[PDB]
Amino acid sequence: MRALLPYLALYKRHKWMLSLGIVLAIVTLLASIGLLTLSGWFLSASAVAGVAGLYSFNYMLPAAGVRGAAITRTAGRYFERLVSHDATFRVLQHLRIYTFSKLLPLSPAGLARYRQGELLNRVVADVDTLDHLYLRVISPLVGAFVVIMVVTIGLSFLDFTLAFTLGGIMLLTLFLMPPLFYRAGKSTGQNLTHLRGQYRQQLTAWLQGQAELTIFGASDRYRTQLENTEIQWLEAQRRQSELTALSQAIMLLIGALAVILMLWMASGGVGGNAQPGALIALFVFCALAAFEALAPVTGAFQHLGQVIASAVRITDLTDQKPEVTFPDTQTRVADRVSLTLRDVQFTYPEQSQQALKGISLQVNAGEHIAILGRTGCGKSTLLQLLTRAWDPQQGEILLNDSPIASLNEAALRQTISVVPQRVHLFSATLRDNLLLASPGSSDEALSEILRRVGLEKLLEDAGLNSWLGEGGRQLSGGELRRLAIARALLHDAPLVLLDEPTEGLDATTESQILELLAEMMREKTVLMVTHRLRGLSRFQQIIVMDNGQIIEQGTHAELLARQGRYYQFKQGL
Amino acid sequence: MNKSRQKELTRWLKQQSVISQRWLNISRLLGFVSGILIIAQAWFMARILQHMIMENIPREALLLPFTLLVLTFVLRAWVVWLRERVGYHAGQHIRFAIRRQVLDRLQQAGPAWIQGKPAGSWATLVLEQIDDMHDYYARYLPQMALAVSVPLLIVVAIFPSNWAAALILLGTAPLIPLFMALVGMGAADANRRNFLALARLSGHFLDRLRGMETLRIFGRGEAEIESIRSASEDFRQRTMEVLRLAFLSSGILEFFTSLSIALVAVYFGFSYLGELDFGHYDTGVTLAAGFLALILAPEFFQPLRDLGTFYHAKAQAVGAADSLKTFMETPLAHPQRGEAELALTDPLTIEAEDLFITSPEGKTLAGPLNFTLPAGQRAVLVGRSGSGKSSLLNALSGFLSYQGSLRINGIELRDLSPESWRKHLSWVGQNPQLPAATLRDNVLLARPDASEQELQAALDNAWVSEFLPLLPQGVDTPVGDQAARLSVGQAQRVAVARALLNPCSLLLLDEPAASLDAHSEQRVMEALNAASLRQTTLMVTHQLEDLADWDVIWVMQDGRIIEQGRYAELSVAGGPFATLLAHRQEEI
Ligand code: HEM
Repeated sequence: MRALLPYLALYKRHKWMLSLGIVLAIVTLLASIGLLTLSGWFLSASAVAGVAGLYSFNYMLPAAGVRGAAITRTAGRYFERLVSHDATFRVLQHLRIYTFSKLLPLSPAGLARYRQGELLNRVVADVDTLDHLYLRVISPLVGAFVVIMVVTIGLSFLDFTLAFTLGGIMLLTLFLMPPLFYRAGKSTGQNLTHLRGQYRQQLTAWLQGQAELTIFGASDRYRTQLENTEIQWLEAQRRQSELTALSQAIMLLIGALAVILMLWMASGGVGGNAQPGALIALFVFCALAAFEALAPVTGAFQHLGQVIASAVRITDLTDQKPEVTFPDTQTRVADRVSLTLRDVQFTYPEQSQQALKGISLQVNAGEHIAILGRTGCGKSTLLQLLTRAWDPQQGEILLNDSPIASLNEAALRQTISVVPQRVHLFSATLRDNLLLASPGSSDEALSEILRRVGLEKLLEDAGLNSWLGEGGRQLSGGELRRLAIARALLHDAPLVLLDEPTEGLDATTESQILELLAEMMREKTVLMVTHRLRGLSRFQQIIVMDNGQIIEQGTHAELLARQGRYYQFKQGL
Repeated sequence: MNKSRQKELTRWLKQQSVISQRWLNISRLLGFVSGILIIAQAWFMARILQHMIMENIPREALLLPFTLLVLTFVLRAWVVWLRERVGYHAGQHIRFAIRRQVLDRLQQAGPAWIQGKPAGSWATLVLEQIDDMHDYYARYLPQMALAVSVPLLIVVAIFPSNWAAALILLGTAPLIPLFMALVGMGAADANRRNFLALARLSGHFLDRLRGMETLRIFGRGEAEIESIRSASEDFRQRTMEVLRLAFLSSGILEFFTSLSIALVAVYFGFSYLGELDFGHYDTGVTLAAGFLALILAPEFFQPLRDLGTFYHAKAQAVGAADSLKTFMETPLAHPQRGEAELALTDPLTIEAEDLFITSPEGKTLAGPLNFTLPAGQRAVLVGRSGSGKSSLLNALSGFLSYQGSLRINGIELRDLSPESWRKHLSWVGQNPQLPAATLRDNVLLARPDASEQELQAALDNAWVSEFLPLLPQGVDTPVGDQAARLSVGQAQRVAVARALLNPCSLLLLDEPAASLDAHSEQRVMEALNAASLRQTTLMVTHQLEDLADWDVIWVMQDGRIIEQGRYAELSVAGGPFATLLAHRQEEI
């Protein structure tokens, strides 16, 4: 119950709707019980009064009750359904907004401690289990408790002994049982979760390995293992169902016990009258109606374990805390920016002995510098550090001779443009997928940006509007690079940090991309990371580094005068 | 769309339920016995209360009509338990059968079709969209059986006593269906659209949550969080236009129940006051009949109330049935089965003429082909990326259908028996896979038994000979799920050992040198050349080094072979191979 408190405290925004739903449910149950009780008592009293009682029996008064009970029950049922289904949606929206807002900040130094895939689906399933929590758990327990209390006091107004016996029976049924049905449930749930995980792992392994398990004759001895695991899983499910039937059996038996106890007790002087008359039907009908109203409580205990697991999972994921902070003190930006590194010795908090030992370089304003090297030497680490994803372990970084620490989120994210290695296409229109960079461009600006070097085939299509991604059109890397560069160009920043811009391409497309990148930005400072030295002769400062350190730096002509650094005397791959 | 799809989905769900007919019939019979037991309990309680409220009888003189009530309660509890268990078994059997059918179809589809989804869609489909069927069947179908059975029994039971109380219950029964269906309903397939929109909203949220990295760079977030709020508002406003109508059925049913109870109570109450005369049957209206009518009235509509509770169970199953029916009705192609076999001791010579390769769904993948492979030779199929290079390999492996003639030592390939053809092959994959537990098993997968010297002299200084005193166990160390602990190359030296363990007659390679370090690449290609020196080999690779030893080099452009020849004759002629080598040289 401890895990539910931080999420039971999220309902303080909308309390009126939940209170209205609870009140309407209570009112409906009370109206039904009162209607049945009144009908029974009227029948018995009229029968016992006889013919010579018509002048001493004012039947006009008990008609307003049997009218109001029906009207109230109908209206309460309808509006309770409506109000509950409104409150559920409002709570769902608030939960989604809160989860996304608390998960946004810890993107780079966060979610990397697990496997990124199959985590988000678990998060979504947990949110669904939480809204199910709200409704299915909160409503019936409070409704039943209030109804029981009201019925008990109303009956106690007549005679205490029977009323308090009925109240004790209902209280013991409501309170004792669900805790007593929460141990074998826990055991079976743990076993079932383990078996389901094993089955999913085996199924994924078989489906992925079907390529080799057929050429090497093996794919007959693994379907058997899959079937055996499925059999064990079904056995666990059957063991759970055999337990869940006992709840209904015991509930019916308890109702029978209460009715029999009422019938035997009310037969010998209820209220202090050895020959009571016309009051025996009262208690019996009240007990029958009340005990045919506790059905929602029976199934409430099944939803608790999954909800608790989901809540604790979400709470643990959320409290992972961020990595870096932002001194939100306001500042301004300038059209001329420069990058100045002096010394950085950075390692990941996870493991150690990575690159970036003593890297040092100076970049002037409006200078194009390309970083060369092999794969894994530490270029990508430099790119990820420069956007302040992680934090420098020890060193200084200055932009315009100003420390990178004293910068707002908006200023830092606006003054630096990044062309990432992987391009993500949102499941939306081309206009929506492209207006991320600049949410002020008209249709003509988008049209001319596209009509520049890059994509011109998508210009006609069915128009700017389309479906991009899983739902609609699919693009390739050659069609992705020229859109990522378009996004970067639209997000006008004085410093552009291009990641690998030509990997996984062909000759003509690479040449066109190089011409585009050389022409469309001839004033913006550019520091791109490449490992294919095609066209690397128009840069005034080439830096080649390996094993996490700089081996030599110089201009192409000057640095080519000391034997092939990577050319290997113009011979190699 | 609308009703035309909902009706066929419901029809398919009903049709796929002929595997638990005995269990369903047993459940229906058990429901019938619950009726007789409810009518017994009511008669006995009325009998006790008319003796106790009128014609005062001592309490200790009604023991005989008292034990039978307890017996009836016990019997009803037993019947409820039995019904629950039978329903669960009936639900489980259908899931078993459906999962078996789906797995069989997926196995028969072939590896070409499987590698289209990111290995999560299939598992999600199977588990999530198969459990809902059991939920729906077990919880719903017995209730439909009960809802028509119990009320007629109650009506028949009440009629002999009074013909007015029975007519009160009869009157309502026509009305609720007609009123409900005609005015107050008519939008039942519209709720399917709302459910689909609700699911797609979660899908869009998931898509946004995957893109959290690309939103951090551009400064979005606070400006993006409004989109979720706007979408949720739109969804809520759209949804609450139909819930003002779909909730009228509950109001109608509650109103009819209350009206019936009130009418019965009023009639029987005013009967004894000497103000009414309808159905005393020339004897006289007694309280024992009024109490029976009052007690049995709630039990009339209770089966129908439970049907409202089980709506979310049926609406959830239709969503799964939609995807299951879509999957099971897709038209495929499949390869053609074979019958002939051949001898195990002979070289294999492959020839073809005007051969086309087709994807399992459609479209031509490899255009026209024309080649001839002498026995014992080594052939390399180089070319531009995305030209369908890895299509001849799948055509030879028997994973794809084809048009034309593909001859393996004379005989075609549509006539060979797979269980006698796949014994002549040995495969090396681009992306390694380890579908076992122990590292020894992933090596002996070809033959799950051997001596103790092949694990010594398997391949070379590979992960079998060397790379042993680096793992905290021996050769029986459990690899794990998808070789998570073995990250360097995803173990592209155990797959080569597995291929090299078994002597073969046609070795197929599919870019084996990808994602390895320089020493690992050197050792891998050394072992590969040593293996290919012994038998016919067909290699598809992108590396352009040490190709002087290969007999013939094929260049594949747009699925068509353009130039064939040795390295010396083809590195100077100036064809597409010249352009490829020039580009690779310009890389450094
Ligand atoms: C937004 C899509 C939804 C629609 C269209 C919908 C519609 C309905 C309908 C038609 C009923 C039955 C009314 C009757 O019996 O005549 C119902 C009942 C109910 N719904 Fe929903 N519902 C939706 C989502 C939800 C959600 C998110 C919850 C919360 C978990 C929920 C919980 C319930 C409950 C508790 C009941 C009554 C008892 C039950 O059937 O479980 N529903 N809803």
